Amino acid sequence: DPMLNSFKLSLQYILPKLWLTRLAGWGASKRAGWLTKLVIDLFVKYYKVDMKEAQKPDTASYRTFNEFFVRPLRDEVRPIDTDPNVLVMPADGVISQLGKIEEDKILQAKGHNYSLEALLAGNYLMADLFRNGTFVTTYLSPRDYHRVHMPCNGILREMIYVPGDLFSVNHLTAQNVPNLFARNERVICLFDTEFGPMAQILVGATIVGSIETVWAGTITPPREGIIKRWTWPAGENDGSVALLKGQEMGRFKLG
Amino acid sequence: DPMLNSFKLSLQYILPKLWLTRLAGWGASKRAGWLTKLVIDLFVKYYKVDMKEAQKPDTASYRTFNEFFVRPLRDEVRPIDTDPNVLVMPADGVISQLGKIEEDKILQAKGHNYSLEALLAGNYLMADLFRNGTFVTTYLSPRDYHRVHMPCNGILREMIYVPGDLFSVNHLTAQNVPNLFARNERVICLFDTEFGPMAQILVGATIVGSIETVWAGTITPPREGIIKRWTWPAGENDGSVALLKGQEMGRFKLG
Amino acid sequence: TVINLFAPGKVNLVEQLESLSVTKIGQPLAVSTE
Amino acid sequence: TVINLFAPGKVNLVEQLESLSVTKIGQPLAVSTE
Repeated sequence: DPMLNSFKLSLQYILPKLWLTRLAGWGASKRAGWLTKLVIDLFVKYYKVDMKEAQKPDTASYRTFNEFFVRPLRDEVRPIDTDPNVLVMPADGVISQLGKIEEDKILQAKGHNYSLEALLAGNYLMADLFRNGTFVTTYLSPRDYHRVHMPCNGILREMIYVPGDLFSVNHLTAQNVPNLFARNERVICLFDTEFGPMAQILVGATIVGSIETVWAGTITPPREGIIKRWTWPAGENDGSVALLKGQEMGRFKLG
Repeated sequence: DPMLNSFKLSLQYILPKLWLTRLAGWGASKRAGWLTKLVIDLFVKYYKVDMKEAQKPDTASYRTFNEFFVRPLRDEVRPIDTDPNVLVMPADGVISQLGKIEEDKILQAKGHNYSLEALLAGNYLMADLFRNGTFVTTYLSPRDYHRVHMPCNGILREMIYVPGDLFSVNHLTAQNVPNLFARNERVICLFDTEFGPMAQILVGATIVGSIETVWAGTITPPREGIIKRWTWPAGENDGSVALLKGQEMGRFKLG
Repeated sequence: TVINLFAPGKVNLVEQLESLSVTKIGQPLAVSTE
Repeated sequence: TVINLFAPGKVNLVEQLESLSVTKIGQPLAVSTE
């Protein structure tokens, strides 16, 4: 079993992770009637999706497969907390790891940690902002919702796209692939909020490799392989972008 | 010609670039008397390597292929311009492009320029040191001698490692691969010298992918996949780092 | 997978939360120190 | 392939050096503006 694993993660780094991702992205983004519905039905049956919570729970009511993936929910089912002195959970899933960031070193899994700098791609200024702060990491199983929402009111200041590999971010790889979140493709979002600065980072999976924010649409693909970075004003200014506690800020997608 | 130029960019785009590098880096690093010699012999024969410039012209005296690839020349065959107001060439090769950096844009090939931030992996602080400046892109043919020397007396300040792809880096690519030097795995060396802040970068290729410096050693392999950053004192300090004009600072390798 | 960062002293997360906890959007995650 | 970067107006390259110019180590490449 322990080395049954140690050939399952061997399977991970050999297979052309990128090419399969782009192949699966082409398939899920194409117009297929019964095909997608059949694929969707099997998916729903395998990963035990709770279609009741979906805004449109008939598996046929979705055109492509990515549409079923980015399914908007019955807004009546996710209640943003009332207390403006509480920060609300950002996305559906299960908590990977959380706690205090102990001097720039974040716990990945037991026996593995990664630098606040290497995660933020060497932006040591942004890294210096969060030394000895707090963090939280959420794993989004295929069963779960796949759009990302804000924990509190935010004013956008920076956004940074980072290229990288496409390993599976499942727990099996999380306990063996070092600096997984610092290597895999990711997008960083930096806000000002009533509780100091706050960063919310989206990281792709081995075929769930598309990341789109609501304010810029799809960012990857294309996977241009370099770093893009934009800047915003201080809020309540010309060209200022802001969004509230519980708003959709982005989502994951196949491709 | 159109076929070869086609298939050349073709197999480039499709072949497992990381996996061919590993084999060469493991083959050129093993010791086998005659083959390594015979490979060096056929290497010099096909690429027309000037084996007379070397300190050890006998191809049989090279144990492995990498040792010959990092062959030291005769110190008398490369005389360094001693005028302290000029800057000596970095290493043997040819110039791709050069000239003025028109507002954080650097020319690559005809109809192709790349951003300065993209080259430095989002480090905007370093980019502002070189906005509206000058540059020089120097290519190293396999025939050339594969170590780099300093254009001037400089003090080492920062070093930034960037993970990336492994492309051909021959001119046919440089005219078709966008942001070729901002994508491929590279190593950045930031210097202080009497002529202001000087930068010197080292970009690898689709087989020539290993990068090492005289002060740090073999940086890659291993390819770890995250941005590493070091800093150094500003000269005249306990542990400060400096080196002279035309002095060996680094070298490329197969791996 | 999503990842969040916060300033050092402005926010305390829920003490009952740990690994493998159930993460649903509308539920609390952290409370201000004010 | 290696690339060098310099200050805006603290140096000047050789005007004779264009693209494809042969590059050997010990030769001069630029000169200060002082």
